[PDB]
Order: sequence, then structure tokens, then C-alpha cells
Amino acid sequence: QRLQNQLRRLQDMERKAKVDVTFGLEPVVLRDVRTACTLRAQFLQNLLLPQAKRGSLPTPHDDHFGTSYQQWLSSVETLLTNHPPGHVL
Amino acid sequence: QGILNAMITKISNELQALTDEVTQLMMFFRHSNLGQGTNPLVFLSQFSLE
Amino acid sequence: KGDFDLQIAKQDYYTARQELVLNQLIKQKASFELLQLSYEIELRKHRDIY
Amino acid sequence: QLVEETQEQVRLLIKGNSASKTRLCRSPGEVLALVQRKVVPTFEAVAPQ
Repeated sequence: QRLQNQLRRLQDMERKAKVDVTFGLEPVVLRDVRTACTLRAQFLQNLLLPQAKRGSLPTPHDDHFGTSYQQWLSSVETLLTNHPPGHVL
Repeated sequence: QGILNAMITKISNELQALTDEVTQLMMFFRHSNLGQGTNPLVFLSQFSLE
Repeated sequence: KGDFDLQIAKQDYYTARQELVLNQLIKQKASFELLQLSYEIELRKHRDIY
Repeated sequence: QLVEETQEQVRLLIKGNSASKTRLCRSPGEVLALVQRKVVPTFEAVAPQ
């Protein structure tokens, strides 16, 4: 019974991948990829913010290592759950 | 023995249902040939990224 | 003042365009990291269902 | 100083950028190797059991 419920749970990943969920038309996959890439771009920009160019004291952005990564993980979870890898490609 | 055979028939129906669920779940993971958009886009590793 | 101002007017352009190239590399790295993370999540799903 | 530090930054970017394309070329391969040899054998194995 538990694995039948597991089958019921796992028979919706590809089903939700089948539908082209679309929010402005631009799908939610493209907007979610752009938003997640914007968050990861902020992460890499904080990685590549020039330390010597910083007028103030250097800020070790490990909070940006963690919390921005968790927000990115939530956005990527929504992106992967609602969308197929083919139109991701 | 008659009730035993009826309940073995019940459990055989359960085993056929289990095999039905297994066969239902095979096609998602035997889906390795995603060289087209026509086939359900299940896993990314079944594609070609070139 | 003129000799410094010509090179500085070029140097602001150099800084802006090199930061544009840097942001292009950053966006490409973000997309590649997203795609690799999706592959890793698919692998974890495969192992868990296994 | 910003230009030379950004050259170091470009090296620190390209060290992952060059590896990402190579590991994503083989990203289908190792997952499908796990599929056809470990996961899908267990996927069948429930039914003959």
C-alpha cells in the first residue's frame, strides 16, 4: 500500500512535466530559469565582487553562500517540478 | 482448502496488481532514448545535450 | 588633463564592457550549474526509487 | 589593479567553466549507466519476485 502510494506520487512528475505551465506567452520554465539564473548570478557576482575594489572592509558573504542558495533551491525545485527537461533544453 | 484457494486467488490478484504497477513504472525508467520531443520528456539523462 | 581624459573615457568603456563579458560568463556559469544540479537531483531520485 | 585582479577572476571562472561543459557532456552517460545496470534491474526484479 505504501509503494502504491509511492507510485501515485511518482505518476505526477512526468504528468506535470507534460503540461506547459505558462505565466507572463512565456512559459513558467523560462521565467523560472531567468529568475534562478539571476539569483545564481548574484551569487557569482558576490563571489566575483572585487575585494580590493571594495572601499569598506571585505565582507565574507557566507550568508549569501547559504540563504541565496536555499532560495535558489526552492526556485529550482519549482522549476524542475512544473516543467520537463526537454523544453528546459 | 476451498477458502484457502479463494484467498490465494485474492493474493494472486494482488500480485498481478503489483506486477501491473511495476510494468506501469518501467516505461519511465526504460525511457533512455529521448532523441525526440514526441516521447514524454521524462529524464534529462535520456536526452543528448549536444 | 586631455591626455588623461581621453584614456579615462576609454577606460570607463573598458571597465563597462569587461564587466559585461564577466556577467556573460557569470550567466553561462549559472546556467551550467543549474543544468548540473538538475542532473544531480535526477540521480538522487533514481537512487532513492532504487 | 582591477584589471589584473579581474584576470585572476577570469581564471577562477574558467577553471569551473571548462569543467562544466565536459561533465555535462558525460552527465547523460553515468546516469544511464546507473539506469541500465542498477536501477532498472531493481525495477524489473520486483515482478519476478
